[PDB]
Amino acid sequence: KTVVDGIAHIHASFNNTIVTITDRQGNALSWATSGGSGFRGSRKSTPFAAQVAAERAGQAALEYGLKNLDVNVKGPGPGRESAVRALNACGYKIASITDVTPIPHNGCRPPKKRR
Amino acid sequence: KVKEEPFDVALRRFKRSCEKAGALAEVRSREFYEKPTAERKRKAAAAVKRHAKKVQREQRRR
Amino acid sequence: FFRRRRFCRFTAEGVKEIDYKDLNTLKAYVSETGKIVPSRITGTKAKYQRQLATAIKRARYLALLPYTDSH
Amino acid sequence: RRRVAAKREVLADPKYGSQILAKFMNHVMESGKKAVAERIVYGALDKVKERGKADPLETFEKALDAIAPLVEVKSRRVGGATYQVPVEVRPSRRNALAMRWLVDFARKRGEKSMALRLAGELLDAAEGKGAAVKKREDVHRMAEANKAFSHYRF
RNA sequence: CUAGAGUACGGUAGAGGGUGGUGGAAUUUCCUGUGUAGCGGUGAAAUGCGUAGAUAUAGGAAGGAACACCAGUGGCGAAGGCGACCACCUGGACUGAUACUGACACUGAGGUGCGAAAGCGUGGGGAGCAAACAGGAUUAGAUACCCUGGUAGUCCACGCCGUAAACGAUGUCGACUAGCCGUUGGGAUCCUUGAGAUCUUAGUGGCGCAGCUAACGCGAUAAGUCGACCGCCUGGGGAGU
Ligand SMILES: [Mg+2]
Ligand SMILES: [Mg+2]
Ligand SMILES: [Mg+2]
Repeated sequence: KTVVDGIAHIHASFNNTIVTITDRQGNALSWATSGGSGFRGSRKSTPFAAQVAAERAGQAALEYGLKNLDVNVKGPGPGRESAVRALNACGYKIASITDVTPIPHNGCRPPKKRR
Repeated sequence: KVKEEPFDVALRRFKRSCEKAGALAEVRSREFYEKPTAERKRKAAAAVKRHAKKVQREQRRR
Repeated sequence: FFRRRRFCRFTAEGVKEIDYKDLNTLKAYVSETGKIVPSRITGTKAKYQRQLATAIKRARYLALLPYTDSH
Repeated sequence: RRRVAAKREVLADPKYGSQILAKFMNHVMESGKKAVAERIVYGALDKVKERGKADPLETFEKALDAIAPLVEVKSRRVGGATYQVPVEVRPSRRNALAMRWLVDFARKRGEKSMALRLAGELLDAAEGKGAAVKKREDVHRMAEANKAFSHYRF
């Protein structure tokens, strides 16, 4: 199966980082997470582990081609920009980088403050 | 939004354009609800830290 | 003194009742993302800054100006 | 802690004409028994020349650089969480790490005729099947599980 | 008689009220495609959720409440309070010119009103959050902090209750007393190009001389110098019982 000019989605929480390679149609091709690379704890939240899972998604994406990538970065956590430098390391032409961030204008109220 | 030409240039044009827009400190203040009295402490302490900064700099401007 | 002249962008002229129609004016006062600028950056007088914020919120309602880069 | 520490130097080996071997000789001496330890280091030097035709300095030159490591951990605690950080070993330090690992595994070799214990250690590390080489590479494997803590809370 | 007080006339500024209407971002539940092994959480874990196809990701539908940026020692209101946009009714303040009424004023025991939030009654409505509660963890012990869930409530209409660190810990009203730097709104004068200038009222801030104060500290928005009326205090517990 052959598709080109895919879209890379990056979801970065405070505890885990999930990377997914899709098409313009919004269909899953390859997903890879920080916990699947075998860190599982305080090591899980590091921006180093957002490079291990980033390239591993970039290796099952060459099953279908995808010589062009379009990056949407989403999340507050660390490894927010370290994952982009681990994309063209596999040899992918990155066209444009775009922030997507859910910001409520007023929104529902968040949980209470820790003590 | 950052388009592209080496790659290290477009990174620093993106790390900076996100911060110069915002939406990184605002996310960090969505994870605990402040009661409106505690939001009147930011309005109180920051107004003191601005009017005192206009006067402490005048000692440097002597 | 760029923050000084933009105070005179409304006070030197007799353009006191601004409208939500001159988009060539309003695009000078909107950032690249979509959010509205402060008044210590333009340096406009606070009579007009309040009057400037209404003409944004009406022009935003008529789909003449976006909100965010999402839509 | 005002920085004080100057440098003292020992470089003397007249009967062979060497410099690394004299510093290695000091890691074998116990309680100032220098003349005892001198004939054991030469006693394990000639057995290599008995074993291999090459000059046994170069066997010792090769056996250092397969026991000498590259990176190692450093448990710098943040003050509320015990972390470990893989750090680059300074080039001056990395000589003495091999020579100190080499002697301590010679003493648990468990042979007879003590100079034969150190003889077998310098033969293995030109190949890699020594216990010092196995102790070298295992600490190398500890750094990559630690590699997540390289810069971040480090 | 017109200096207090009130009226008539222009003119600005405002999250001041009440009654409807309409938005966009985000959260959740549901539907559908792709796709396949974990997600979530934490000093670290566990309870929990997962191939009976989750998280992710795209499309759609329904519904509820809050209103980023502007936004500020900034405004308005008698105080509590009040931030999306528009219509709809509707109160008061500022500022200028000018005429009129000619002391019509001040305070106020009793009495009358408006009273945050939690709570209470009948009816709606149920997104998130979350006392009570349940489980995991920590712990000599942990009902607690931390974690996963979760009900009354928070929301609306009508009625009730009347207290708060209801705070400027300072009753309302009137008159005099060196200055300087800010800021909201409004007229001035002024050479005019001003990033103008100075003066004057109505607010709202930072320093400061006399003066007062046990001291700290206030200092034309007095705790300074003086008037008019009211409320209240008399060692600590016992007891605002
Ligand atoms: Mg010291
Ligand atoms: Mg109050
Ligand atoms: Mg009181």
